[PDB]
Amino acid sequence: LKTFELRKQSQENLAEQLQELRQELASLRVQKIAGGSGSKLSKIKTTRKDIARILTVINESNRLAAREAYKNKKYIPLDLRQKKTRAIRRALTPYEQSRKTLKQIKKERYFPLRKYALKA
Amino acid sequence: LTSEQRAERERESQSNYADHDLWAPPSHEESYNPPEEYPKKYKSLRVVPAYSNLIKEKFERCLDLYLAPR
Amino acid sequence: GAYKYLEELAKKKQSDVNLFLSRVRAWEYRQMNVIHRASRPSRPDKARRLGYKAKQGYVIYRIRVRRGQRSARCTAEERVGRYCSNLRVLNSYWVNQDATYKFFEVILVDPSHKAIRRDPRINWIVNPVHKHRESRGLTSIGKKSRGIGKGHRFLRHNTLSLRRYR
Amino acid sequence: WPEYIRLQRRRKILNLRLKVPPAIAQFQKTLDKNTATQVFKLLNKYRPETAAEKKQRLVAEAEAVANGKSAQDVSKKPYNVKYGLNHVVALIEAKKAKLVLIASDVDPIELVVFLPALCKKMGVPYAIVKNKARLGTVIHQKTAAVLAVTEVREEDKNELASIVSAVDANFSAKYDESRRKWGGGI
Amino acid sequence: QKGKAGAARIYITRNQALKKLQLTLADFRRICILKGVYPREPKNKKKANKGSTAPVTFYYTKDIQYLLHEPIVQKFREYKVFARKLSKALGKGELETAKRLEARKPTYSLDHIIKERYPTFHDALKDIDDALSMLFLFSTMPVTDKIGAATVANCERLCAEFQHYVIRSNSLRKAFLSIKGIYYQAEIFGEQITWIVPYKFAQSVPTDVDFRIMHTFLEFYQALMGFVNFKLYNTLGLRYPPKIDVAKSESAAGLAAYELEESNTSLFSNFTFFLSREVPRFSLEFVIRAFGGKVGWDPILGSGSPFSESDPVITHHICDRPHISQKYEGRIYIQPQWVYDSINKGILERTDLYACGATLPPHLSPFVK
RNA sequence: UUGACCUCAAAUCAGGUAGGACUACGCGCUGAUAAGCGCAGGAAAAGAAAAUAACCAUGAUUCCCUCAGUAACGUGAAGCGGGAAAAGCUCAAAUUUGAAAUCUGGCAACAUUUCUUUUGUUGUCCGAGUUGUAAUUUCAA
RNA sequence: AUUGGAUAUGCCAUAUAAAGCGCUUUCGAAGAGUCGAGUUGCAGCUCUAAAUGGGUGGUCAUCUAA
RNA sequence: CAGAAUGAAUCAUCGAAUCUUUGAACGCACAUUGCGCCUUUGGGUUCUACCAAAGGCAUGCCUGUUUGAGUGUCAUU
Repeated sequence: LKTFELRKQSQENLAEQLQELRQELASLRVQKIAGGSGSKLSKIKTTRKDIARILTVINESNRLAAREAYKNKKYIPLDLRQKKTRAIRRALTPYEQSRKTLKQIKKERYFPLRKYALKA
Repeated sequence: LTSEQRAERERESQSNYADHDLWAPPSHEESYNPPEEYPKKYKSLRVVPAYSNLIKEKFERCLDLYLAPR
Repeated sequence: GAYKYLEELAKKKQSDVNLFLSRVRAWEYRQMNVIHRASRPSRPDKARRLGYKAKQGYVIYRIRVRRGQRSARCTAEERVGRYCSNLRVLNSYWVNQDATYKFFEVILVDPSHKAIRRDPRINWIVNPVHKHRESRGLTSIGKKSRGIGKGHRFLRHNTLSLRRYR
Repeated sequence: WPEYIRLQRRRKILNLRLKVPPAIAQFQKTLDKNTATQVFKLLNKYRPETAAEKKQRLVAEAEAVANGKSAQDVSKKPYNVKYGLNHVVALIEAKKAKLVLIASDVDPIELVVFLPALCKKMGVPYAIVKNKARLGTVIHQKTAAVLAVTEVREEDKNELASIVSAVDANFSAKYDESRRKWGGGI
Repeated sequence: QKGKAGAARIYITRNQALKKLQLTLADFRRICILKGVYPREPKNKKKANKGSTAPVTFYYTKDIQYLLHEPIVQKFREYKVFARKLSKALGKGELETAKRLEARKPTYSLDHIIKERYPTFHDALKDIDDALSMLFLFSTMPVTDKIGAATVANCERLCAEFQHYVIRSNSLRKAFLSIKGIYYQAEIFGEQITWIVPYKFAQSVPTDVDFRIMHTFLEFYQALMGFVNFKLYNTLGLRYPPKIDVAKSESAAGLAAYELEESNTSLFSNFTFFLSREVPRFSLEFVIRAFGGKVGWDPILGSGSPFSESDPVITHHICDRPHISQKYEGRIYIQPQWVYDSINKGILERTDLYACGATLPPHLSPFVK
């Protein structure tokens, strides 16, 4: 099913759409032990992928509603943090990286590396 | 907020008495001159004394709802 | 201040005052654990001089070592650094000894504490190159041990250098 | 007994059973109850301003400047007791302090062990009082180590010349041989 | 193996409820007055008490575990911290931080604890009798140590608001002057409610009622008195709380002080009655305002009286004193027994029956049938 | 009875943190350099002289060529010179004493993003800190 | 589309401030069971310093460790 | 090969998600097979019973919070 028009209906409407999509699949594996046509094994394929679309849809309507829940907050849970690299999450941030004393603040506003030239 | 503002923004507060809506046995014919039986009979309301047992009775009823079972 | 008087007093280590506190504190240090946390540095001047600022994130430990063959002070940096897996070692000095145990303390710094991380005089140790400095012989007594100094006192030939044109 | 209490009574007694050097011996003989209730009465005028209400006077100082007024031209030199170990060693070496107060329970005792010797040399009348925390309560602190009056106003100079005379006459005039002999070994 | 389920699972002891909540006796008794939990007896207590036979109080586990998520339990423990911060301030001589923290003394809110226990306002109207009676109870006694002096003003304001709103809506229907006092039976928003009020006498401390438990129970009743006033004034269009005239309060005008400004009920409406300084004119004016009658009083009875002693507009100048030397013409001196019967029978009772110097009849209970 | 303070505990308390894998190259440990143990990064170790020199002096460290298979005692340098690259500095020790000027944390607003996932500012309340957090200074001064 | 250091320009800033160098009738703090000697396999054990001092090199030169 | 045809693609890119049991492996023991505990919710016409689901329960250490203990140091007309 076209995934752009799955998001246009609320969460519970995806809810009752979920199981009979399974009850179709749950009934469709019974016909394999029964023995039938070969085009329903294509229907086996496209019912799992259609199961695997709504579950992608409903899960992204939970986490994206959680992100709007956790605005402005000092602490957010783990699953909504960055997953870059352990050595990247636990290293210095360019604020703290670019923090200086007061001594190196004075020594780089009266004496910075200027731009100059020469004459060959 | 400045020093006077340190004072007067404390004064509109601390007035909190239900500023928003939350909801979106009987007497036995006993009086001063009860003639059904002959407690006591009082001729005048000014001559009637103060029943001091009401403080112990109302507290017992209040304590019954929280400590006595039902 | 008081640190001038407390440096010259800490040198007269065998005199009557420095010996009485030696017997007393060696008693209390011995009934405590082999590694036990301090709350204040016993020598608040030597600790202050070796790097310890008295802010949150600076942790003083102290550990006895058996006498009698890695240098004892080096192992006090390692054994505390294996007991604290998060804290970064700065230094480790001598505070007491007896006939059977040398007592040291160690200065340890939390690299995750957002008070070390915001301070540009100790921010060099948040960097990941300083992971277990006491292991690599990279600290005050691990440098002296391995002859890393400046002076005539303290494979580069064993390979043949075969250039292109020769 | 718990694992730590049987240490907590024994380091109480090993300070008694051993030989205390005369430098440390004077740190248990201590200013009495009586004369240690007037020293803190004189000091309880000269407390440092509480850090919350120093700011309170600073917002009342910085609001009139934002209009054009001022008080820096008419601000008289402040007063309080002077505290901190490193600030009071320099207040004795400069002969500025007039009454040094030493706590009797500083945990590394070397922190204050040179002060009764420094106060004897620089001529600053001194006394050893109890309970470092008692000094800490004076200056809005958890544990203070030492205090010092260096300048009370003209109001309490006549009181201060009397209360020092109680400090020498009870601590310095007495306690003159127990500081000159070893202690402990009881 | 018994001792795992059955009665002993759902049923558990008083001490075990201290262990599973981590409170003490004075902490446990403190909270279950605001929140409604009463002991529940099993049908078989030996099996429920895991085989033992001691007399032991028992509790469902479905309420003692519903207690766990309540944030008010956090306020009590964060009231423990405060006094151990104030005593740290007071014990170190710092007077100013002792002043700066009592204004920000942490106070819980009584909003969400009245939400769940009384769902319906009509159900809240049904359980407004004992709370309003307690509001009318402590509003006339002297200041007690465990009782709140400021809450006494709240007890004075809430009962007057309950008196003014009922008088404005004419909600009072039955009234009896019993031996204890004046029991007022009203009906607001459908629910018929009866409230008993005693006479203003020189009371004394009983020295047996737990004022600590009373101050907690009064706080549970202080919210319902205001929340109903938040509802009744909104229902009647008045202000919640209504504007109170302090000058009329300093002159003891009663409901006239609390101005109800908009934000047989006519049994004695055609009877402008006045009063002397001989009876409880506070409830007499409330009975007159509920029955539509104009209430006058003497200056000694209280200021703000619309009708004076010399006013000829007194339809029935009732005097509790049998000797009325200043009984005016057209203002025949009657007794409160006739007015109480007038409030009982719902019609203009015979003033000649219970007159000043006449025999008062036997006053039966208005709630009786 | 009560209250501070010190020490020691307890908590599925709040927030964090440490193991383990690769190990060509790095740095240590003992070690017949091999093996074993430990520990990091894109490089690491080294580093701004308690260094050479005996000159008309050189000037942190690293690396290449040379010194040189030379001095010194089969092993075996280093100074000088020639290159590549060059960047310097930060604390402790002196009282801010006319004012702990310092900082973590909790809450609330304002932003902000490699990012609704990031990173901060401001207000406010504890707390840390006078057994010393900032400003100042590091001998070239 | 993310990002670099810059250029010009707009708004803010709070500067009652901070910094370079003359000039000094003034002061000038410097890291210890470490240095060091004895002695077993740079470590171990015994002992334990000083302020023109201490270190390494030819009375001098040169450096300022813990 | 059938397969549907008419956004096809075992396509490419890829920034949102899914990731079974184990494994540093972490509620306990083990090699399988189990044993549990706490909170919440739901269920089948009962939370007096029962089951299920969901969320948690390793250790050491750091910072802060709360609760304490100490014949540990003191003050309290």
